[PDB]
Amino acid sequence: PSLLKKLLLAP
Amino acid sequence: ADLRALAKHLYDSYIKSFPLTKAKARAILTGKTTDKSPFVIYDINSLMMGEDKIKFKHITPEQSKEVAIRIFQGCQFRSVEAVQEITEYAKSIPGFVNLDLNDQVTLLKYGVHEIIYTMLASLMNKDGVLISEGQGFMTREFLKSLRKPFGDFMEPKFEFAVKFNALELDDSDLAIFIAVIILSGDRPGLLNVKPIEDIQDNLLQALELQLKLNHPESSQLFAKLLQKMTDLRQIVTEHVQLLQVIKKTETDMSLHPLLQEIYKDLY
Ligand SMILES: CN(CCOc1ccc(C[C@H](Nc2ccccc2C(=O)c2ccccc2)C(=O)O)cc1)c1ccccn1
Ligand SMILES: [Cl-]
Ligand SMILES: [Cl-]
Ligand SMILES: [Cl-]
Repeated sequence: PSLLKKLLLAP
Repeated sequence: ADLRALAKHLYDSYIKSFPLTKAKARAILTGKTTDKSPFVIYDINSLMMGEDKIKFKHITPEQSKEVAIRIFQGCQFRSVEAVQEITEYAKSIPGFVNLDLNDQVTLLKYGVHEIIYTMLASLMNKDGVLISEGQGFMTREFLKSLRKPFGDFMEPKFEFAVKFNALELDDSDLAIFIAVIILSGDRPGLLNVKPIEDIQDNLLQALELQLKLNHPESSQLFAKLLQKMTDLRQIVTEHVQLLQVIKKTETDMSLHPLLQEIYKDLY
């Protein structure tokens, strides 16, 4: 799981 | 097309994304504020007294650690938050969220530290750095006194900041400049460079116009600033080499999982 993706897709 | 509107939108986003702006930092550093001054950390004793008031207290549990490790852990706390703020800012750059999600990640992976060091200069004078949103101030001499390689990390950033602060950019200049850094079409492993370059072209035009209007007596301020972008990359390279020394020599010094992801296979 990519944490940068999580930040990027967060609302 | 509307370069003045783009400039304004970026500045509004910057104000929302970054709690301690250059304007506020300079008001603190020159006493022209009605809040009480930062707590000054100049040694281990002032650090122990002040750390309870500083935001990185959130992550401090355990036996007492030596001063160099405490500084390392508190700076890591701040770096993770700075990455999260920059990512929020990046999502406001028009067109950014319409890029391939994997290129968005790559732009952030290679851009955040260049941005961190840029805005770190807004919090520095030649003798120290503001921490914890201006509630603390950590002296350059104290950071230099740390045992190797810890005492080596900050000096190149102070050196950079003294030259960079001499350009006298303000927050409306910086909001566009940092967007230009993020939209760099030459990062390793980008899947589709053309839409990134198209955005940067507009951003570079908006920056050139901003600089001409905000600093009419600095001719070639734009040219000067573009040459700094490249200096930022050398700062990262040297920083990575210092972190590698830590990784090979210190015990129990693993990085936050977000910082590990950025640094993994970086260049
Ligand atoms: C210096 N300062 C302001 C923020 O300065 C930054 C300076 C650098 C960074 C980037 C960040 N750096 C580190 C990441 C993890 C651990 C240590 C560091 C250091 O850089 C470090 C190492 C040894 C000694 C001193 C620092 C990165 O690479 O992700 C982010 C922020 C501090 C210091 C202590 C507590 C809070 N604020
Ligand atoms: Cl300075
Ligand atoms: Cl001017
Ligand atoms: Cl640690």
